[PDB]
Amino acid sequence: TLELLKLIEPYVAYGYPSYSTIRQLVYKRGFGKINKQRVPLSDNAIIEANLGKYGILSIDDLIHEIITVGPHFKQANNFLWPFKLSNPSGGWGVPRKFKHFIQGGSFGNREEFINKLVKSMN
Amino acid sequence: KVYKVGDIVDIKANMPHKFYQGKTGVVYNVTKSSVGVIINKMVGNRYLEKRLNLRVEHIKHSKCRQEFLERVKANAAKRAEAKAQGVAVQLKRQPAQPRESRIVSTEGNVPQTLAPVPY
Amino acid sequence: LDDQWLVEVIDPRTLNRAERKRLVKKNEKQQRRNMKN
Amino acid sequence: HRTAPKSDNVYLKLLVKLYTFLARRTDAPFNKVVLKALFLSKINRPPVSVSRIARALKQEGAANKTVVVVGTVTDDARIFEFPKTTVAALRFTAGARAKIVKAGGECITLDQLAVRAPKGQNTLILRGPRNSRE
RNA sequence: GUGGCCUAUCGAUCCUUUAGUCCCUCGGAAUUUGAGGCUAGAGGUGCCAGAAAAGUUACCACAGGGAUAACUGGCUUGUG
RNA sequence: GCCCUGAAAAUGGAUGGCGCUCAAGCGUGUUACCUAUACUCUACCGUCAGGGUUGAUAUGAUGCCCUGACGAGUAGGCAGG
RNA sequence: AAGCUCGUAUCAGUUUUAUGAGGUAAAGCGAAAACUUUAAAUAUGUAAGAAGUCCUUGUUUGAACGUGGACAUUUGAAUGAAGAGCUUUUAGUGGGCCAUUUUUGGUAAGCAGAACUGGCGAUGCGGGAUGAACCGAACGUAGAGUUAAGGUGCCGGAAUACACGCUCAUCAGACACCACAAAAGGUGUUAG
RNA sequence: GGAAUACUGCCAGCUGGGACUGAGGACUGCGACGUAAGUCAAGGAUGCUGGCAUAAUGGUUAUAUGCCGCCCGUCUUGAAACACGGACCAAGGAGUCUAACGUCUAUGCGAGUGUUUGGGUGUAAAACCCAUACGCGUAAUGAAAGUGAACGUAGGUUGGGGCCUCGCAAGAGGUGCACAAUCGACCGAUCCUGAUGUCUUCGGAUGGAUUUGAGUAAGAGCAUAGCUGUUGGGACCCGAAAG
Repeated sequence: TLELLKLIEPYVAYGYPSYSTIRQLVYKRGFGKINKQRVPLSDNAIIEANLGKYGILSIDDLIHEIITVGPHFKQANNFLWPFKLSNPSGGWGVPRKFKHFIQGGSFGNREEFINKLVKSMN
Repeated sequence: KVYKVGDIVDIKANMPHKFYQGKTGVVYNVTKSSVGVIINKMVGNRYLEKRLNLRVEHIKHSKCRQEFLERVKANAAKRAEAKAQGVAVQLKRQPAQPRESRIVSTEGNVPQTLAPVPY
Repeated sequence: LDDQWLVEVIDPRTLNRAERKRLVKKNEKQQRRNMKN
Repeated sequence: HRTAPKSDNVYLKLLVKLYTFLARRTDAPFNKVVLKALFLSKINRPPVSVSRIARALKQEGAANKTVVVVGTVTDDARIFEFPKTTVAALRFTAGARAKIVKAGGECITLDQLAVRAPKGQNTLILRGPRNSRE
């Protein structure tokens, strides 16, 4: 998957997510997938009845499987619906945006400031 | 050196009249001086069928499934060597994982600085 | 077309030599026709 | 995917109105087949002859079952000994009806069948040769 | 002892010819000449015929379509 | 690196205009601010899809209830009025 | 769509692994700059299994079609999704501009012919004072919030904000921009 | 030598100000604090108070103000515009009927099907009833004379929705419609082989080799109606130069 990112670099922003930002994302904008339909979690019964066949039975077990990349990672990931983020609340900085983060822009690999970006797009 | 119907062959020119020049096809015909090849070409979005006649030195054999057969052999080998025991075989190929933590030692290696002096 | 390696669709160069000699012999036949008449 | 019967036959509307309920609460695969067969057009619902029914009953071990045709049950004059079957269907020509009753069997309809074999036990489903037409 | 030798295209499905074990048909029925089929062969652009049977009209009538000429691309001036 | 010559006519005239010279000009850097039918959340209409439901006196069975995702349009095609 | 005929653990404008060809050379170094071995990804090709594999071993000791028998899921990389084909059958249309990427041929100059990717035509909305091709951008009806590209002296919503430098034009400059006039002239000014 | 603040980050830390929203309508769920009975900010807003009851809110309308909006229809894909039509009003004005074939859908009957050229009758161009014929179908193939579809349980294998048996359930087994692939059997035509008999040439027994047909191998058609496609008729309408 490194070469996928190297292909689509001019259109995305990526990096290494901490534990607290994963926790916030899953707790606030986390929607599961009961066969379809983008259902909101709001409970552990929905997680348990749909992923209990893999040992996951709580939203914290789900966060654990995510952050400590596990052997049920593909299933635990494709359980969640891609996150719908809003624009950042302070802006991006960067008068112009489509330049590599190294060159004073936004796209590319910022490698740790993805937390400072996602926590304001959350 | 006997090219027959069904074999799978490469192209190689040992001037530029036509440039397929290394696209792999399948033989359908053989004669004492030439060979027939087929080729799938992308015309819009589909693979349409082209036919070709090539000499002998301008052709060779392929080595495509060379690893496939050895790997299905070894898969069969460790499969039985696993049934013959108590095992966690996991006989699938994985991509290159990210390398893990280590410690480097500075005893014969004090880091020799350099600057863009250029030199 | 004799030495030209690949032809892009019977061996196709042998037909070419066949037509070559076809016209050659038609010429050399009409030669006798004109000599006789 | 055809869902609604395109006819105006009120009795066929009732037959569908019963079979949708059956196939919604029974989960016996026979009912879904019969429901899907009740939507087919008249050119996709060919007839089935008494002789094909007899040949079907002539296989081994299948001489005590009930045979079900969603189309019609025509007659045939090229057979002389007809078995003692029991045929449920949609329509019966006069010829086939008289031949079956003279043989000694019964003739019934799909709703009497729904009462008799609800899940569909001991039943056979036959379809007439479709593509024979142009 | 060298600075050359020769050349129309075209079909070849527009058709040349021939014979039959008891081959089949020819309108009411026979027989003999005759024709027509399908089964064989034997021939292939030599010998024909042509990619449409000629012009001119300024009174020239009807139905339609046409400009904008000096600005593609910063062009133009004094010395090949 | 900035600046001045490095040509080019003809009604009156154009960094869009006024105007601006430690700029309201040129290179660069740190921030705050303005604003699209774009992004997020919410309500209403419709379309599509997935579920539940004739059982009585309760009704519109082409019905009723629950949930989720979507909505540009010429030639042309289908459905309801 | 008319269409019901088959839904399979299969497909894909993607990556990875194996094998090819481009070989420029940066590899370096080859037994004497000739050698002939070698590093990454650079766009195209082929392949990566449950009608797939194993065992007795006929056909005239190698190879090809056999007989008969046996091995079901860590089932043979990643990522994403249950959606193509067969026949019946049918409405509209069928030869062109702009820009980008490579190749071929060019001349006073422009250029001419290719294949490929976007856009336009059928298309609104924000910005460039105005605009088919430029820059943003997933079009039902509304409320709140945040923003893209472009901007914050006045017209005009938004700092006559902060900080370091450079410039004086006898019609400066504030752009299609890294193009023609463009290579040179200047006792203008600055830094090397 | 001992500290501190800065900087980056984490808190399932505490506490203020402002703006928009209040969808849903008996109960059921997951929870929190409880000694417990019970309460709660936990599956969508309630409590207290005031004014007025009419042109006050709200609608329709005239104008003013701020910002926006190039004249309509048609015809050419580029200066994509230009070019052609439009003084205003009312009424008329353009994909219709028929004949022959075809796809699809509905209904009637079904190896059959079609009453209405005619006759009988009547409450009179209606409705009701009917005999004999004929079309299409139920059989093909050959240029034609002609010939004319069962070795078997109407066939062998490969899958194949469903059904029966065992199974706690997955699953296993048996049977298999329609349909598809392949090897067969039959019918016609072409090529051979050429008996029992013949009036001396008639006749074609038995067995083989390919190629071919919308062929057979327990029938599926006929009829009317509706939407439609092709062709002909003035054929969506007007507009012209002729013989």
